[PDB]
Amino acid sequence: DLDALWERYREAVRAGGNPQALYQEMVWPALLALWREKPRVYPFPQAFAVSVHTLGTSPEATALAILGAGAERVYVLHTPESARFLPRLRQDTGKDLYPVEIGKSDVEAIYREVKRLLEKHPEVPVALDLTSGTKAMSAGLAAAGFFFQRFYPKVRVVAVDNEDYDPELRRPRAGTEKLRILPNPHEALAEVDALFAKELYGKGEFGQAAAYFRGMVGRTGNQAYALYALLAEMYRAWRALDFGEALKAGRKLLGQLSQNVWLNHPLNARREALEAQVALLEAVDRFLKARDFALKEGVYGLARTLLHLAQEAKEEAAVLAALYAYRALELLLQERLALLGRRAEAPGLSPEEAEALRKALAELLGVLPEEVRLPAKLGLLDLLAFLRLKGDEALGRLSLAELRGLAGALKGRNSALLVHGFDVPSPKAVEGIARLAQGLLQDLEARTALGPLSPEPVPLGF
Amino acid sequence: EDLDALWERYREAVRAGGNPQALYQEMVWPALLALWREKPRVYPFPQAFAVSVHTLGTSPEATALAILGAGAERVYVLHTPESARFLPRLRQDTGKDLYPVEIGKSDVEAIYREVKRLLEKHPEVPVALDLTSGTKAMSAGLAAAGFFFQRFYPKVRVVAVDNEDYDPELRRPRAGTEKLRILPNPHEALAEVDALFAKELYGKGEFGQAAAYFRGMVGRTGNQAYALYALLAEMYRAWRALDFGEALKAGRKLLGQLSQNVWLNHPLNARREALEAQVALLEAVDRFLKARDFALKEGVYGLARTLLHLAQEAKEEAAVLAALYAYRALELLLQERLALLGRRAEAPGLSPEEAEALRKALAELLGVLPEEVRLPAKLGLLDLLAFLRLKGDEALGRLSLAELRGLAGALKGRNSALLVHGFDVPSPKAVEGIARLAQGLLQDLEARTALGEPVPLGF
RNA sequence: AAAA
Repeated sequence: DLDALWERYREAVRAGGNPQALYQEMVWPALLALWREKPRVYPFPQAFAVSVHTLGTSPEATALAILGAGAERVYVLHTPESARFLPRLRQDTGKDLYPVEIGKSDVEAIYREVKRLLEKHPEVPVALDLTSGTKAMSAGLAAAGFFFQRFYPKVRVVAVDNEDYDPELRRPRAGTEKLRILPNPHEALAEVDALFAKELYGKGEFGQAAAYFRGMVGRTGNQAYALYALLAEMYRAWRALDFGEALKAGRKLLGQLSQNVWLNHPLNARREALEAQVALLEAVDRFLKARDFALKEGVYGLARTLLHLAQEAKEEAAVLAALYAYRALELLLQERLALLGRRAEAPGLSPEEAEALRKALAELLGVLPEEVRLPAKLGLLDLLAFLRLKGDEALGRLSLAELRGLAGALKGRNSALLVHGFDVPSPKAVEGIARLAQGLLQDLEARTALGPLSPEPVPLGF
Repeated sequence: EDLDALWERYREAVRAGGNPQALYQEMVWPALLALWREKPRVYPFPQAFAVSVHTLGTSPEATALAILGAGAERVYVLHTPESARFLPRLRQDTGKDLYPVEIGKSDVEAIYREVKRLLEKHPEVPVALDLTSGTKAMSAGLAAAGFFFQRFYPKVRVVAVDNEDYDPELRRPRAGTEKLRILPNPHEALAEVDALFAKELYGKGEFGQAAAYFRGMVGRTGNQAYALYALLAEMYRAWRALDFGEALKAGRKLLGQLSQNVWLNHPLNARREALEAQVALLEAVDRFLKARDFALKEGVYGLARTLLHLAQEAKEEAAVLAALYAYRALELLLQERLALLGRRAEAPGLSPEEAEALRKALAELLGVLPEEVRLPAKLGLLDLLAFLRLKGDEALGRLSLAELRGLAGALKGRNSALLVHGFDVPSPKAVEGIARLAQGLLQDLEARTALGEPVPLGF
């Protein structure tokens, strides 16, 4: 019917008939008629409120799309070059077209126009037709369409497909055009969203990367992102000093990674590190639960965690960095005190010891010994001077100048912004506290079943 | 060269009955191809590509131009069953080995899969995604894939053969006016994703990290709008960092920018009254921290409010942190009620009568006898509270002895408490009692200040 | 290559 008309149109062009105008006179009334009757919309017709169409110099295409989507309000992203075809378009579709002028390659302004129209019509179904117009114009429209259904699920990118295309006439064969709704590539490639999780993980926003991954197991039915979620949850908890949780998640990950099904999960190409880390968490959670400094591995893990936390907060959470480093030094020092028999909270000071400690503290804080009251618990500076006086070897290596600086720092624990007190801690002092804590940490590391490994996270492997 | 002559002759020939496709192939295409073999016309500038990737439709001369212009060593050609035919013509024109991949004429998911693949296998090299030839659905699939993977494969350039004169009747570019053009990535240019992440962090409290995203947003967008945004997140970071001078500096900078002509319509101006208020609070706190004078009720209130809100944020996860913030807020609110009485918690000039009444107060509270109670030199949290109740303090006096009983273990929670002197994540209800007491004292203090949440980002 |  139309196929006969198309064959006779080809014959007509082969007779020297000018193909633009000949097509408009001969074929186009018939094809336009069929579409005004039964718009060919491939995955059945869909109910659209607004359609947005690029317009190029084949307005018949845009006509087909406008009828096919059947929208009420119709926008036409056209170029200065294709503006001249709006009137005929309007007369064909019998629709009032809101025109918008855009460059023929202004991908960017196309895309902004789509974001504008979408926000003008947020809750209603929208057909973004990219049929007519340059590839750049369609790139704008399609980038915006495929990106914005995350936020406007009712927005559908559409095109006028054909099932037969004439390469000499550079037209579809009349009657073989249909309007194909196009799927979003973020349906069957939801897995690619992992890179966002990979990025959220790569900045250390573990809590967020974990929520992202749990979404991934919910979005694309894969359970393998659940293992990533486990790892990220582990790091969030570990950074939070929630070693109980940190371990719960890490153990769950190592159990899953044990299974035959996850033998190939990329996290396995890091298992030696992962295992080490969860063991650290084990060591800490036991030590935290035991509170005895005999568990050198747990003390090491808590000290290394605290010092890691203070290091990464050294510039943008200075008061928090101080908190972390002060607690780390107290830990390492108290472990040193357990080594030499005693425990700082109720050390048994001999009177000779109390006088030795008072003399050291005096000639460290710059007072006469008779000004010195010994507190019942050894606080941080008392512990420092006392371990020094009991011959703790690593602490011996401290010449009285860096010791004086540490004493100055140490009086800022007794009062600070987050302690019962008021002063924001000097970053010089905090770095000195952390340098001494780091030295003790390495001493301790030389002494643990763990050996070395770091809080810093294992690669996702993807 | 004047292939313009040839193009006019080719037009002359078609208008007189000639086949446009064959005639283009014999008159125009040789000459045009000659010129593009000499000097490929790449708009921004030619750029070395490891790999170019071209959708191919029934106009292989387009993908030929695109191949020549991108000059990539390794050339994929996405094609359809219906366009596979032209692969030999393309091979001849480009003199280049091709890596054809067959795809459906509307297989947007597949262009997508293919880009994911080629990019993974060539992750760290410049790759041009040319969407010239083929269907709008084909180019659209390549473009979606490109603009998306560009973030993670930053050497990727989505490119396309533009033309400065398109013969609508020949449905062809006029020969010579074509040019290969790096299309801007709109996702990048607008940094919609960096915004979405920065919004996520900003809402979730990760102010410093949102700030870094905004600062990078400036460079990706060329729009200093996001500089202001960075400043805002900057200030909130410094504020939660408890560095109120840093927060005040940044906030004032921001208010000075939002005062300017350029940023009258900046979306943060939609909440300017808030910002103004908050920056005033910043100054209040900053003045008070500089003076430690508790007549500065607005500074004391702001800093107690800051601590109480940090202890609200952290209680879910930072748990220890949440208690430290709560204790600090309570000790603060308490020192302010105490300063209202002319007394300093730090050294109470308590007369021997007050010492007796405070040992007595703590005895009755804790249930022990008064000489079990040894009064410290600095009034501790519970001691401060019992001394305010001693001294006629109305809000603290309105606390039942059983409430103070249930609270006194919580105010014993200090020390212990992993980040202080022990190993305890103090109980969420332990933190709760402190935080609600502090909330009451905070609201009371808020009344006595003439001043009487981070602000929405506006997107 | 501005309905492949």
